[PDB]
Amino acid sequence: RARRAKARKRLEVVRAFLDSGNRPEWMILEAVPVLPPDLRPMVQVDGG
Amino acid sequence: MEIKRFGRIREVIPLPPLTEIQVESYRRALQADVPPEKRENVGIQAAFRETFPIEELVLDFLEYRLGEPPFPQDECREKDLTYQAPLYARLQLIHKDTGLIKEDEVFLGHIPLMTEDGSFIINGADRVIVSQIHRSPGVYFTPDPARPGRYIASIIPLPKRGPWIDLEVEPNGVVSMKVNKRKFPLVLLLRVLGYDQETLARELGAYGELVQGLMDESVFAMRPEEALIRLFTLLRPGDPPKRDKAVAYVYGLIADPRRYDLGEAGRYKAEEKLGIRLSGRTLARFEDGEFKDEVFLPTLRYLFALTAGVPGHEVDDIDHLGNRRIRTVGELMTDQFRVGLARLARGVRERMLMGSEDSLTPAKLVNSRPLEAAIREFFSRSQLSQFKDETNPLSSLRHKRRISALGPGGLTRERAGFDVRDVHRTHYGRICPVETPEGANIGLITSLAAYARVDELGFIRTPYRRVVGGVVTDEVVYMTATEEDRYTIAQANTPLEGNRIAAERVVARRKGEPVIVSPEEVEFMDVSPKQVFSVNTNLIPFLEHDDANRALMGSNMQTQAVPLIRAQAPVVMTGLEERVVRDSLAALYAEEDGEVAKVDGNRIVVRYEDGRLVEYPLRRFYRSNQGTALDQRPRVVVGQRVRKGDLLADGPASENGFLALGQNVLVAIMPFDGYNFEDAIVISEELLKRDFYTSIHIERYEIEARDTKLGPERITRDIPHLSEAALRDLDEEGVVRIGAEVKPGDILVGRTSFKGESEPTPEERLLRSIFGEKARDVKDTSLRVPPGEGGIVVRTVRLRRGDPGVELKPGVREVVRVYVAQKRKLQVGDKLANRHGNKGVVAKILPVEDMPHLPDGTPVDVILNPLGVPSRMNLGQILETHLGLAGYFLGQRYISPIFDGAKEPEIKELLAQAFEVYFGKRKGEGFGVDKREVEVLRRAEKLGLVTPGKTPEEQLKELFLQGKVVLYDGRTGEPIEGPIVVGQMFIMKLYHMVEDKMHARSTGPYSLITQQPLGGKAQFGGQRFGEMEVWALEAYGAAHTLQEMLTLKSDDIEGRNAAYEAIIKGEDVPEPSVPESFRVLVKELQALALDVQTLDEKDNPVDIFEGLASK
RNA sequence: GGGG
DNA sequence: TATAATGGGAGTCTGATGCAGG
DNA sequence: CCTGCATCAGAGCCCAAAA
Ligand SMILES: Nc1nc2c(ncn2[C@@H]2O[C@H](COP(=O)(O)OP(=O)(O)OP(=O)(O)O)[C@@H](O)[C@H]2O)c(=O)[nH]1
Repeated sequence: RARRAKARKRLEVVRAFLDSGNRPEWMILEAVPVLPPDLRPMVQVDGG
Repeated sequence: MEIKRFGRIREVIPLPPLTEIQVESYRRALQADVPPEKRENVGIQAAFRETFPIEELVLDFLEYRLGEPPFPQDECREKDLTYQAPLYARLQLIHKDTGLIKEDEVFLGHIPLMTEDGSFIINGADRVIVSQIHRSPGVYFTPDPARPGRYIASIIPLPKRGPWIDLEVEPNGVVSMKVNKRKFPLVLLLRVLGYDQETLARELGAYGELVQGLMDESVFAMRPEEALIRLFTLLRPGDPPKRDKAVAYVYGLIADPRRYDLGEAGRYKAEEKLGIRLSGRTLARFEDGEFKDEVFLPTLRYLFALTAGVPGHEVDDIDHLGNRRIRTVGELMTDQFRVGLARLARGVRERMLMGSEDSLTPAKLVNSRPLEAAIREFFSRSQLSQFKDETNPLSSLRHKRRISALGPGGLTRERAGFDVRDVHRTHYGRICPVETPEGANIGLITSLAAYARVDELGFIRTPYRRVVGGVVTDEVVYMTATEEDRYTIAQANTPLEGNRIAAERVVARRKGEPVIVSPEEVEFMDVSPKQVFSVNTNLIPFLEHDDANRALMGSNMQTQAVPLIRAQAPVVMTGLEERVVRDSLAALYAEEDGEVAKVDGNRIVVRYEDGRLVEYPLRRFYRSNQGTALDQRPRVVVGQRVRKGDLLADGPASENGFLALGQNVLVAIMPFDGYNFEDAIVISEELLKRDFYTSIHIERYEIEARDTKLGPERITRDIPHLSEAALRDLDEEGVVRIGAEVKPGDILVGRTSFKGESEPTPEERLLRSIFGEKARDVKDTSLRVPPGEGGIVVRTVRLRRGDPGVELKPGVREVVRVYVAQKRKLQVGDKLANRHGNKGVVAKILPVEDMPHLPDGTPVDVILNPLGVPSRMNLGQILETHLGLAGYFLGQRYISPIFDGAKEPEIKELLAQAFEVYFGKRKGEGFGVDKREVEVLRRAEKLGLVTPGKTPEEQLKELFLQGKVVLYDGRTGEPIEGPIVVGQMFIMKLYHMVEDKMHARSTGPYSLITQQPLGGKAQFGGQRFGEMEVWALEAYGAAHTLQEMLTLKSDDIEGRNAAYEAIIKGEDVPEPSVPESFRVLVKELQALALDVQTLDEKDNPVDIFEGLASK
């Protein structure tokens, strides 16, 4: 029973990537994205 | 009028000074009025003595002194300054290498001072430090929930002064010790103390299987030094077990009277519980090179003896108020002081290494920045340092006596469960069972009982009278909870003849459990019923008749009473309302005997026996934190002879020295045409006419003119493109004139700011060219009036840079403050309440001709629906009305003390005497019984109210003794078909007033990232339409209404701009577009390296950014 | 801490 | 830019699930 | 195989919210 159980959990991740078209190495970042500035603002408040 | 007092209880002692919990705590910490050599080691003194001497070189502490405040209290409040004293410390530098000694007095910054009434001034605002309840340090033994026959001993020190310890006994049979959540066998630690198998066997052994289970041979196979190294490898993996390093870690954790502090209460509780005596506040010592045990073996000894069932060993209840102590102002501040001192020491030790080991004095060696920040951090930002509640004098008095279980070193909201919130039996006489917040905080925040005082160790004590034989002495003993449980305590109302207990059977308590006992068995007796309840609860007359859930609301709401210009004391008092005004410090009294020389609106000058002509200035119309007017009025006349302690001026919400939270009105209890529905209240227009329930309120407006990179903001009367109609009430400089009526939109202070690179768009350029007016360099930034606010300008303060005494925060040229006042008449939507918890909003104001009235023509003031009484079970208001009826006609006020009060028969005697004036006047004035009074009497005998077969006077008096009268409807003239309860009730106007709460928005300010409307009235915010509101719209299936809420009325930018344009053009609003907060969501998932793609039915990508984000 |  | 200096300081309670262990 | 056992992610709404 345990052998079949673990091969399933593993097989679900494998099948996930297979159907989707995602490469597993994409879970590793080379370029890190930077969110646009107006969404992390630097603003002058009332007091300057 | 006459004041008739009921009750047989003679209170042997008065209430203690009510703010003493604040004043005495801080005075003890600072000891400023004590000469340095005579200071005891406590508070500030103890902190210095603990941190010094500082080793390498040695810096040693001599003494400290506190200066006088640079500015007085009034001045500090004005200038947004902290009221504080300069602190200096004398230090002597010693060189451990040389012999050199340089001594100097270094400046450590300022410390805030407490005022006379127990509050603080921090940056101009008055503040209160709330006491914190917590678990007392000591040694406790609780049952282990898992194994029903085993126990855990926990050694808990003062907060942040050491680790929590658990001594669980594991299934394998060996006694385990838990430190920083890590476990090991306790035997190992015992060997480090120098213990041998013999000591543990001979001391304990008596418990056959338990003492042998602690014994482990491998641990004994090593002298005390090897066992210390072995344990260290368990606690700090990867750190090399150097012998000096291991000693340092274990010493600092266990034996160091600097890193480990049991309480002073911890020492007493430990010494008393384990029957040992502690040499200090640490669990062990470093003596003659090795470690010597103090606590650990006695704690292990008590645990084994308890598991075996040895007499004299019990588990401890951790919510008992003997094992729970209060941390007062001095202690809280001193903890933060101790942290700040230790940080400064880091700077000292690090500076004793760098820059030359010689040319350093104490003045250069000390940087006070860490100390100043810690104290400033505590007062300006701790969650026990609160904005003072000074709505009325009782508000602040109650605030100072509150006890919080929350804050830094106590429960969290998410971290708190039932045992702590319960009312413990030991709360009797110490913590009020009534006054607590309703809602999430129930039981965590409480109020000090009236007769309770906190002792030197921090346990709350309550007074009891000694009873010897059957005779009650006058000697009063203040007891802790632990000591109270030893004796048998009789109730305060037990009958007395003289000083003798007069009952054969008395009502008493043994350990909180109620018991009937003979006078031979009586050891102590309650001082008073007053000692069981808080100050607010003690202000509720006939409290013995009110359900507790409602009594709570009565207490809490007196805090919210707004000071009224006509304020009066209640006609039925409890006798405490005199003391509260006096301890609050709101009013004003004469220092010595004397004669009043002068009486003014602004001042009172008194000539005493001493000959000195003391002048008392009066505080007139000062604005409290909540904007109610604190103002003092003169009560004496020129030449009046005064004795010591006689009243000179009345404070706010006080009348001739009695607390006045409201007005006394004539009330009828009866439904009125659905204007009474579900607690709403109907009031007579006569109340506004005579200015009852009118209160003065002041709101503060402020504006700064500052330097910018584009040029100076200037406060000027010259404002671009505004007519002279708009500027009329402004003085020469651009400030509104004192004594002007300002309404919403009006300019208070004119100001111009230099225009940004938005330097007018070409669209504006051509328009400006047409009119031949140059586009001005500056734009109109004037301070105006918010929607719904306004009043009369009563004061202006202007503060510039380059004026004596003032320097603003960097960049700020000038600050202008305008104080605007308003007189508030009672109106529909303002909220009223009495002291028993009946509370409601004014729904109708009838003209006097519609109000129900007495036969003699007098209209009633308030109509309360009777449907509020029966489910609420607050009957004190009913008895309050009846005694109030008698007092209306006899011209008297009463003192009916709690639980020793006016009882029903005594009130009946008083009610009969009133009827003579209500009726006998009429019989003599030449009027007989009315036709309509007979019709009601007919209906009354069918009800069993009056006895059939008596004259109308006999029957009307029968109704009047039941507190009911005949009432005529002013609309019809016909009687109410039944007799109605009518009398005088004390009702307060609370702080929740519609003028403050009404708000609406068409469009307005938006948030930076989300582009959704802001929150709150002050920002002109939109209402939050939340998750549950969306569900409401969804269940109705109103999709287009819902979609509007999600797009055009919030963050859909193209849509909301377009929708507004449509309404002003008369077109219908357009179908909405993509909401901007979804685009934010998409981009935030991209920042997480996730590709979010909107697709059409053909599975092709759809671009919701309309080309803007793609190259 | 405060309102429902 | 040049005596020599060589390993740190510090803080509740619930239910569900995926894990090394008699 | 099964069971202790930890690590994690949950813990009502709206308004004042006095910085
Ligand atoms: N969810 C929630 N509701 C609250 C809160 N505070 C007050 N309420 C409201 O307070 C109301 C309590 O109303 P009650 O006067 O006790 O209603 P009742 O059952 O008729 O009780 P009686 O009037 O004494 O007969 C509820 O309807 C709640 O919606 C709160 O913090 N959370």
